[PDB]
Amino acid sequence: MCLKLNLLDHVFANPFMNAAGVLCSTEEDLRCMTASSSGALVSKSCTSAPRDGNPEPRYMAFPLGSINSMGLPNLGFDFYLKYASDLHDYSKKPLFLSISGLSVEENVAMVRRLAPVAQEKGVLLELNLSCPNVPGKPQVAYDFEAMRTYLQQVSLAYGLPFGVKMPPYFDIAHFDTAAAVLNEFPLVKFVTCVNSVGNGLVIDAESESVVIKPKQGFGGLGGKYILPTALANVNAFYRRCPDKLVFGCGGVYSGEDAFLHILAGASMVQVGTALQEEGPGIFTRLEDELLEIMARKGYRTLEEFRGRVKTIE
Amino acid sequence: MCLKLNLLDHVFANPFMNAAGVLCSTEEDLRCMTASSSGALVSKSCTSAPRDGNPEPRYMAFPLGSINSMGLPNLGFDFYLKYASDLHDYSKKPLFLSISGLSVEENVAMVRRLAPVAQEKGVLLELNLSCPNVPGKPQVAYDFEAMRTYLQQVSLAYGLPFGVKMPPYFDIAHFDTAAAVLNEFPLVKFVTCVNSVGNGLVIDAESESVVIKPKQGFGGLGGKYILPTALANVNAFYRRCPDKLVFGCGGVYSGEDAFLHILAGASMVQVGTALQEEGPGIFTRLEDELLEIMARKGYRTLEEFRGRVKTIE
Ligand SMILES: Cc1cc2nc3c(=O)[nH]c(=O)nc-3n(C[C@H](O)[C@H](O)[C@H](O)COP(=O)(O)O)c2cc1C
Ligand SMILES: Cc1cc2nc3c(=O)[nH]c(=O)nc-3n(C[C@H](O)[C@H](O)[C@H](O)COP(=O)(O)O)c2cc1C
Ligand SMILES: COCOc1ccc2ccc(CCc3c(C(=O)O)[nH]c(=O)[nH]c3=O)cc2c1
Ligand SMILES: COCOc1ccc2ccc(CCc3c(C(=O)O)[nH]c(=O)[nH]c3=O)cc2c1
Repeated sequence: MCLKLNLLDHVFANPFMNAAGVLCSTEEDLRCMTASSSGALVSKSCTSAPRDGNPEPRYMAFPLGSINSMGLPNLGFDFYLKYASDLHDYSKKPLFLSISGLSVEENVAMVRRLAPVAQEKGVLLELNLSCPNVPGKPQVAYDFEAMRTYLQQVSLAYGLPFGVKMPPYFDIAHFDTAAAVLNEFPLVKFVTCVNSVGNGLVIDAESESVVIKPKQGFGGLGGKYILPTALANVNAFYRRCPDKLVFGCGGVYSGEDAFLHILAGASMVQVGTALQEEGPGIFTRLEDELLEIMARKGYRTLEEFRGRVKTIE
Repeated sequence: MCLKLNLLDHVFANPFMNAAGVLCSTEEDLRCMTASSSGALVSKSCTSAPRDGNPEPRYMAFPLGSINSMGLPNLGFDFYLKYASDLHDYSKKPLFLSISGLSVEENVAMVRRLAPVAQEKGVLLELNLSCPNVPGKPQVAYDFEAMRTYLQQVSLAYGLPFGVKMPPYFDIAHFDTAAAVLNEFPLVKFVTCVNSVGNGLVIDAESESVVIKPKQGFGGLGGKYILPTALANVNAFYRRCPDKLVFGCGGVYSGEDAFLHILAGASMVQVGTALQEEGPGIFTRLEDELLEIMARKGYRTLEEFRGRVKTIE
C-alpha cells in the first residue's frame, strides 16, 4: 500500500507538492518545502529581473478560499537557477522550476540558460502560460496564437522535456482547441490544471470594501471555490492528451480532494491555498488521509484508480 | 421601511427574483413564483419547440452549490407566450420572459411575435446568450462576432428595450470587449451577470462516479462556489455600462449575499441554487435579512449603496 510514483524519469515518494507561488519564493521557503514531506516542490514563478510585485494587501484567505494579485513578486531568474544548480538537495525530492516571463523573448532567454542545469541536475521546467501578455489582450492561454508562438519558441530554445501551467477553461471548444495546440508539441510532457480562477471579486460586507488593493480588488481565486472547475479541466485534458501527464491543482484540502483529482486523471497533486493557510505540515495529513481512503477500498497503488472516474450509463 | 424600486418603467416590491431555470418551467411553477414574495419572476429559457432536455440525472445540489446540464427542457415558446399573454397576473409583479433559441433565426422568429405582447402587456425580454452554437464554436457570448450579430438581429426584430443574460468572464480584455459589444446597442437596457460557471465536474468519492449523466458529468455550476465570480462580473459591467442596469445572479443564499450584489452595482438580484434548494419561502427570509443589514448600517434605500463598493487607496 503506497503513494510512490515514477515519471518524467524521476522518483516521487508521494504525489503531493506545493502549487507555484505558495511557500516557494525564498531560500527559506524552498528549504522548508524540502524539509517537508511533500513528494516534490516547485519554485515561485520567475521573471528575468527581481520583482516587488503589487501593493499590499494582495492575498486574503477565507473559509472558502483565497483571492490574489501578487503581480509576480520573485527573486529573479538568477536566484532560482542558482538554487536548482547549487543549493537544492535532489536526494530528498525532485525540484520543479517555474518560469513566468512577461514576453516570449524573456521566456526564451531564461530556458536557454536553464537547459544546461535541467540536463545535468534534473530540475524540471513548468512554463507558466497563465502569464500576462500585452495589456489589452487576454492572458496567454486565452489567446491560442500567442500560446502556439510561446511553445514553438520555448521548445526550440530548451529542447528538453517540460510542462505547462494552464488557466481554467469553461467552454468545450476551448478545451478542444487548447489540447490540440499542446498536442502539436512533443516536449510538453505534463500539463498542470489549473491556475487560479481569473478575476474574481471578494467584497467584505461590514466594511463594504474590496479586500485586496491591486486591480480594484479584482484577483485570482483558489481553494474550495474552484475544485469542480479544477477537476473538470484535469479530466478534460487527461482525455484529450494521452501522451502527456496531467498534474492536478485546485482546491485540495483533504485526502479525498486529492483522490478525486487522481480519479480525474491526476499524476501529481499540488496544494495552493490550503498549504498557504495550514502550513507544510499539511502534506503528512494529506498522505495519511488519501492512504486511509485507498485502504477502505483496497487500492494499493495510485495507478489502480488514476483517470478511472466512472460516467453514468 | 421598504425595498421598493422603479426600473424599466415597472415598479417592484423588492429587488429579488428567481433565476432563469429555477421554479419557472411549468404553469404550476409560475403561479408559485407569482404567489411568492419575489419582486419579479423570469420564465425558463425557451426555444421554438418544446424540449424534453437531457437524460436524468441532470441536476444535483451539495452544501457548496449545484451542477446542471438540463439541456434546455421547456414547454416551448408558444406556451410561455400564452402565459405572458393571457395568464400572468401583472397586478402582482412584473414578468420577464427568457429566450434561448438554437439559432439567430430561431430568436428573430420568437421576438417579432413577442413584441406585440411586450407593448400590450409590459412583459420584459431576457435574451439568453449562453445558448448554442454549435458544436465546434463557443457559446454565443464567448464569441464576440456572433454576439454582435445576435444583438443586431434581435435589436432589429424586437425593437423594444430588452435585457441580456451573460456567462461569466475571467479576463479584463474580455470584460472590455464584451462591454463594448453591448454598448453598441441602446436597446439592451439591462445586463444579467452571471449565468452558471461553465463545465465544472463534480465527482463522488464513494461511488467514484460523476454525478450528472449528460456530457460525462460536465455541467454548469452555481451556488457558493460562484459568488465572487458573480460579483466580479456585476461590478465589471456596472463600471463599463453606465447607461445600462446591471442584474446580479450567482451565489445568493442570504441578505448579505444580496447586499454584496447591490454594492457591486446590482439593481435586481437573482436566486437559482438556493431557490432550488430551499423553496420560495426564501424570498421572505432574504427580504428580512437585507432589510436588517440596511437598518443596522443606517441605509434607507437601495440607491444609497448600489455600486458603492470601496476600493483601497
Ligand atoms: C498567493 C498565490 C501565488 C501564486 N503564484 C503562482 C505563480 O507564481 N505561478 C503560478 O503558475 N501559479 C501561481 N498561483 C496559482 C496556484 O499555484 C494555484 O494554481 C491556484 O491558487 C489554485 O490552487 P489552490 O486552489 O489549491 O489554492 C498562486 C496562487 C496563490 C494563492
Ligand atoms: C437547474 C438550473 C437551470 C437553469 N436554467 C437556466 C435557463 O434556462 N436560462 C438561463 O439563462 N439560466 C439558467 N440557469 C442559470 C441561473 O439562472 C443562474 O445564472 C446560475 O445558476 C447562478 O445562480 P445561482 O448561483 O443562484 O444558482 C439555470 C441554473 C440552474 C441551476
Ligand atoms: C505586466 O504587469 C505585471 O502585473 C501583474 C498583474 C497581475 C498578475 C497576475 C498573475 C501573475 C503571475 C503568476 C501568478 C500570480 C501572481 O504572481 O500574481 N498569481 C496567481 O494566482 N497565479 C499566477 O500564475 C502576474 C501578474 C502580474
Ligand atoms: C443543441 O443541443 C442542446 O444541448 C445542450 C447542452 C448544454 C446546454 C447548456 C445550457 C443550456 C441552456 C440554458 C441553461 C441551462 C440548461 O437548460 O441546461 N443551464 C444553465 O445552468 N444555464 C443555462 O443558461 C442548454 C444546453 C443545451
